Amino acid sequence: HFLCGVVEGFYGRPWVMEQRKELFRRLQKWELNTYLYAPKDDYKHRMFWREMYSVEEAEQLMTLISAAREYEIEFIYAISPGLDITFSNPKEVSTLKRKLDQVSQFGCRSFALLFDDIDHNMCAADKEVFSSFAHAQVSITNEIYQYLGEPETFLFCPTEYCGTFCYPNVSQSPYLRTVGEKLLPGIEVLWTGPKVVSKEIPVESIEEVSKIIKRAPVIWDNIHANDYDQKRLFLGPYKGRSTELIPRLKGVLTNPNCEFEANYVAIHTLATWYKYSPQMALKLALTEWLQEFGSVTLEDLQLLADLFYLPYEHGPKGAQMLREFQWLRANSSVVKIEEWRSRAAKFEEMCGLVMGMFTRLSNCANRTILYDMYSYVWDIKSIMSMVKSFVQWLGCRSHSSAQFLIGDQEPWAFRGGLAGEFQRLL
Amino acid sequence: HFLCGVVEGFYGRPWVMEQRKELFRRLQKWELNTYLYAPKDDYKHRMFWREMYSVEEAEQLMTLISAAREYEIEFIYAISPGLDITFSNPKEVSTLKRKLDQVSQFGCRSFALLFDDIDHNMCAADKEVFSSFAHAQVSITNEIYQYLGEPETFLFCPTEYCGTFCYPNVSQSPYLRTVGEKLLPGIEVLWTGPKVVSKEIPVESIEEVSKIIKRAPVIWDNIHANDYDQKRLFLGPYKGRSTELIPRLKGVLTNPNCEFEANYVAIHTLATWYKYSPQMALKLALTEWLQEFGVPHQYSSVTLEDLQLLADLFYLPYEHGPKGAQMLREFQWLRANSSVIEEWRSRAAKFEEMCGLVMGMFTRLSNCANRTILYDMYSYVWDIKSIMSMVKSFVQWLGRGGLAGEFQRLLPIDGAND
Ligand SMILES: CCNC1=N[C@@H]2[C@@H](O)[C@H](O)[C@@H](CO)O[C@@H]2S1
Ligand SMILES: CCNC1=N[C@@H]2[C@@H](O)[C@H](O)[C@@H](CO)O[C@@H]2S1
Repeated sequence: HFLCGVVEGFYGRPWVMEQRKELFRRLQKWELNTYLYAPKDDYKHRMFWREMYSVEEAEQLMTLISAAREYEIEFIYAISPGLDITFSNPKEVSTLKRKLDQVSQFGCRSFALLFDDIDHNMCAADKEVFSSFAHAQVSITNEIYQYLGEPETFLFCPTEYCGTFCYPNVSQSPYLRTVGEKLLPGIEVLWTGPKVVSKEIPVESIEEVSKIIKRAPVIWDNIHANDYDQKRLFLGPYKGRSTELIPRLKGVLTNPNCEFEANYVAIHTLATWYKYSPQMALKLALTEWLQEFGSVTLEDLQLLADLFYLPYEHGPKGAQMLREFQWLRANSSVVKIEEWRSRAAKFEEMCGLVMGMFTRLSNCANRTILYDMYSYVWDIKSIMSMVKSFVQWLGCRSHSSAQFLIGDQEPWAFRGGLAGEFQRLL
Repeated sequence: HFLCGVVEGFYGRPWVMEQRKELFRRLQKWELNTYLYAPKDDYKHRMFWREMYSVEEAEQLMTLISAAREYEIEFIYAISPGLDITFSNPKEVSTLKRKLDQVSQFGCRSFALLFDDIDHNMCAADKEVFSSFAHAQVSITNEIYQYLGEPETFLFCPTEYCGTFCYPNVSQSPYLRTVGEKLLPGIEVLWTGPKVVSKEIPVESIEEVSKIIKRAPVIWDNIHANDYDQKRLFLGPYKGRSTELIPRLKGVLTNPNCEFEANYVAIHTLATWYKYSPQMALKLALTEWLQEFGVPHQYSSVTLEDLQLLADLFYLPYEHGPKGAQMLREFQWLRANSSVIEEWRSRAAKFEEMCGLVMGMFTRLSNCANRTILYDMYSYVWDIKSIMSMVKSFVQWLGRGGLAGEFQRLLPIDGAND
């Protein structure tokens, strides 16, 4: 079968169990089938990967694995040992089996070893036994694979997991060639595309990588991931991957926004795409999303998705406001002048729709959804309001010489903190 | 007695019940005495203030007020009806009493009516009855006060709640004079200082406002609030308020970061101030904070310097800590003098080793046992780490923000306070 669902694989606060049960429910309702457990900062998954689960942790984990079974969602337990594992020490290897055996006894049948986001060097001891980094990982991955009875689904995440991370390139990487040559045929290989966050995933790039890993890979997709930028959130549709990829791929697991409720559209459009027009998929997702709010209108949600769209694209309504603002600023010296004021008034009315969107979200019944998104919505509301004020100030300069900011300011007029001060020097 | 503690009075996701019980414990350990319940987006507190609590909610609220009693913390229930209340409609007024009675029967003896962050205009119906906005609030506040037997603590928050919000000024505000003249003497008045986020709260400004409201005010302090800017966090010490304020004030309730665990320093130093040097207070607070950054128990870490650095990168609304200002000055100097000789490269190396200390803080925080603490602060720390690593690479080279950011960089006031 083709694996399609969600990987919880992002940095930061992981989802809690009640949220994960809700995700299985949603995956089944939308006819997806797979969940990959890999939250980088759930401490026993990576930083303290050798440590057994406590009695209470084990009870939560089995209750969670049962919910996946109950909802016919395949539960894939990952582990990330690569920060400090000594690959050539056999108790290290046994500690890894012991760890996986424990989760086996919770009911888990599908597993993954992750070697992403780690140094490319080995310790001294390991360099004598293995001839390269690729040798050390597939050695232990094969040994683990077979040790657990050669299971239904086993995933392997390479260190060179996207186009740009391949040295020197994809076709000639001695790491990936070793992976394809020596990783056992029943083990799957994870791939994020040409980039960590791929704008597109062309099929020629998937033929290229497939040839050297001797397998169609499973896509770990970071199109909707937002752990790398506090200010960002991605409510746009799944986009940039042709449906012609489906037969050339072993699966697609989306790594979405850290805020659980913000991923309704991210997962809905992946579902629709698994059976394609991005705009039409978005309309279906936003329409269905609307009534989990009740007040908020569809037009409000259209605007909200367009302000928080995709990593390389704003939505149409967001791009327009930005163009109008750039045109207004550039042409502001003239304050024909009747066109400037006509488009300034229209621009201010669009800012009002961002204000009113925020107001109605703030009154909605689903407080869970509101809390996941509150900071993002207040962020864009307050910047739009200062932008509206700036346009009004530009229009008033034919009858005033006052500075835009007069006098002493509250701290929010100057945005970003110390991080912001560093960025502006770049 | 003089009230000193915390108001949970910020916008966005409010604290949950297990977090608030933990807050009472800390307030008691540090000899503070008061908690004011006022989360702006707890829907039954403001947006849907008329609605009664369900039985599941009533059981959580009753369990929570019991903890406040158990921990000798006075529990003050606030409610914010001012967005859409019709003051002259007695059905509105009965619903307000019916709401407070319900919470009274949960064990609550102290209450507050908040009229902050609302329009200054009234509906047509109410302009018939009341001669001004201030009259309508004082009328219903007085009515609520007496209806519940004139309780020990009752607080009233004006709409003109800070110097700059007073029209035209503090001493001549028609709104505040009606409040001082007509609000019953046993009701307390909330005030945030000259500004919403006051850098200082001078003594003369408290004299000025006290004269016109006829009573010493309770300071609602937003020095550590961080709901107004996604990117900001304030781990610095309580600062800018002389202890000479204490005899002139009815109390001090601090409105701190939304991130529960980030307010150790904010509340620890308020406690220290209540019994003063901001830097000595910070050292005591960070020292004690260090002992809840454990290492997980292993069966098969954060230093004090790490925490000093973290607080100095996320310090106070109007000043960065010393170590952050230092790195920021050095970086500007390196960029400015980059047109180039051994001085440059000598200070560039020292700058990237300071960058290394940011990374090393983040790495050790990541390994700490208290995952609650890490999660509350992760995106702030993730952010500064990855930007410093890009700054470090940029310094070597010489040898984002979303749609909001794109709009921000087009404004001329971008970086204007740098
Ligand atoms: C399958 C490749 N492994 C990867 N580990 C990181 C993830 O944990 C992040 O969530 C993602 C986006 O910020 O960037 C990479 S991708
Ligand atoms: C007692 C004055 N009322 C106020 N309501 C707002 C608070 O809810 C915010 O959290 C604070 C920081 O943004 O600024 C004002 S202060």
